[PDB]
Formats: sequence, C-alpha cells, structure tokens
Amino acid sequence: PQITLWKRPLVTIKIGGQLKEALLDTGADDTVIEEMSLPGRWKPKMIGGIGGFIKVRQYDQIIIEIAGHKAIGTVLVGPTPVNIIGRNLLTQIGATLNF
Amino acid sequence: PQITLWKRPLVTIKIGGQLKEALLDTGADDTVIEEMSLPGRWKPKMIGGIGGFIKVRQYDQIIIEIAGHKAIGTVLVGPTPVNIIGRNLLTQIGATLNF
Ligand SMILES: CC(C)(C)NC(=O)[C@@H]1C[C@@H]2CCCC[C@@H]2CN1C[C@@H](O)[C@H](Cc1ccccc1)NC(=O)[C@H](CC(N)=O)NC(=O)c1ccc2ccccc2n1
Repeated sequence: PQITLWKRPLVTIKIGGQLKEALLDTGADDTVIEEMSLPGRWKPKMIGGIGGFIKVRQYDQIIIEIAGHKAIGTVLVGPTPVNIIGRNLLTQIGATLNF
Repeated sequence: PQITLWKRPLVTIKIGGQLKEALLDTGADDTVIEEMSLPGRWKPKMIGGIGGFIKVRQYDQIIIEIAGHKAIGTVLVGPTPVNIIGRNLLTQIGATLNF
C-alpha cells in the first residue's frame, strides 16, 4: 500500500489479543505502546523524546500484526498518548520513505 | 529517492543559508530546528512530545531546501534534541510511505 502524509499515518495493529490504532513513525528508533497488561518478564528502561524522558517496561520477542503484516520484536510499554510503530518493526514489514 | 529504515533517515538541509543535518519524521506534525539565528519575524509557541512540553519560536513562510527539494513553510526553533522535518514540509516535497 501507499500512505500519504496529509493526515497522521494511523493503521490498525493486533498485540496481546487486542486491536489498537498506531502511528507509522520513521523518526522513532523504538516501538512504544500505551499501558496494557502484557504477560511475562520485562526489564526497566528510560526513553527520551522532545520534552525529556519517561519510564517504560521492555518486553522482548512480542508478536504484533501491523496493517495485516506479521512482525516480532521488542515493544516498550508505558504512559504515551499515542501508540508508535518505530524503525525496529517498520523494517520487518518492508516499509520505505519515497520522494 | 527511496530510503530504507535500517538506519535513521538523516539528510542535509539548508536554512537561513546554513547547512545542517535533519531527520525525516512521519510521526511529527511540525518541523523543529535547534537554536539558531534566523532571518524573519517570530512569535512564541508551545509544543509537546514524548517527555512533555517545550517553548519555541514560530517562524512562518521560511525557505528551506531538503535533500535538494524546495519547501516554503512554518519552522519552529528551540531546545529540541535532534533537528526534525515533520509532515507540514514532507507533504511539500511529495513524500509518501510505501510497503
Ligand atoms: C517533533 C514534535 C512535532 C514535537 N512531535 C513529536 O515529538 C511527536 C509527538 C507524538 C506524541 C507524543 C508521543 C510521540 C509522538 C511522535 N513524536 C514524533 C517522534 O517521531 C519523535 C521525534 C523525535 C526524534 C528525535 C528526538 C526528538 C524527537 N520520536 C521520539 O520521541 C523517539 C522515541 C523513541 N525512543 O523511539 N525518540 C528517538 O527515537 C530519539 C532519537 C535520538 C535521541 C537523541 C537524544 C535524545 C532523545 C532521542 N530520541
């Protein structure tokens, strides 16, 4: 598919058995998902953005479906206003920027 | 060009006649550049992201060259950690996401 940038590039994702809306984000190194009760072991992490840092939980080898395309990798969970799909997962679904 | 996402999508820009490095960022609504002297009129504004809100100078109708392509639009100047090119200027140069 091709997505224009007139509006935020939001798509449907599936994670932990739940459907959510998330932003395809070429400026994010990491994938950050809103607070949810994911099972299993995690490691403490701090991540930065414009504004400063927030505390998150790092989960490894998490399955996520992005606009119908399957991926598996690291997902950070904590208090974000928007679910963001970063480059660690955009590469797995074959995404590029074109102009 | 077609840009893949295994590395950060960094390009050269020209702004106020000066060369800088900046990130092509589909997750950003706006364009935010590090503190600099810039010819043009400005007004105070506040913007947010992952760790909270910061104070910036808003400059309208600024000429900027992005990887060899011309844009003329709004640039925010302030204590951002990384120079970011957001959707207000990505749309001007014809950029799309593809997968
Ligand atoms: C630029 C502005 C217009 C303020 N927009 C945004 O900030 C929106 C805000 C939205 C709501 C809050 C949740 C984030 C989304 C997406 N972001 C865009 C989004 O693309 C944003 C832009 C950015 C990049 C680099 C440095 C600063 C800011 N990325 C991020 O916040 C990601 C988060 C992450 N850890 O993956 N940061 C980075 O990937 C990153 C990279 C280098 C750094 C160097 C020093 C300090 C911090 C650094 N952070």
